[PDB]
Amino acid sequence: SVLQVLHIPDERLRKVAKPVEEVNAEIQRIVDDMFETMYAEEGIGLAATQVDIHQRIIVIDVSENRDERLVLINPELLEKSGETGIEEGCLSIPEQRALVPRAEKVKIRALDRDGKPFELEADGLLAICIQHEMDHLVGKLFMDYLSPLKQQRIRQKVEKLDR
Ligand SMILES: [Co+2]
Ligand SMILES: [S]
Repeated sequence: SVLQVLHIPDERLRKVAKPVEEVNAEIQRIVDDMFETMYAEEGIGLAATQVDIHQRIIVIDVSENRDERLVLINPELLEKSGETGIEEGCLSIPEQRALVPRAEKVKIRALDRDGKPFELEADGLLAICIQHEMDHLVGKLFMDYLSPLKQQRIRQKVEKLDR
């Protein structure tokens, strides 16, 4: 089913997720609900933290046709290099976008939806989305890289939006 996505200012967005202990049927349900939610919001990534589930689970699909499901359970950053940035959005910060510094390339290791370990080297948009989603799992939001004043204007506009 489609889950509720938390919006700033909600302190549960700052919670640090626990590792997943075993990828069982219940973990797979969460994964599937996460995709359903992400797609319904027209998103390209979602972290469990954003739907009040405090486990290290991320779903991503950067494809136009919404048929390239990437699941990152207990993701681990092995290496990163370069610098880049684009104007990022976030499902928990509606209608607000800002350029944020990110690594250009990342190499990560994670478990997939079957619990199988894999490694992934990503650049471009996918690398940026990976970093954005991993930030969520440690209670970090893209606005945290901006000036205290930008953060204020963003805080003020989301709060007025969710009227
Ligand atoms: Co986000
Ligand atoms: S997000």
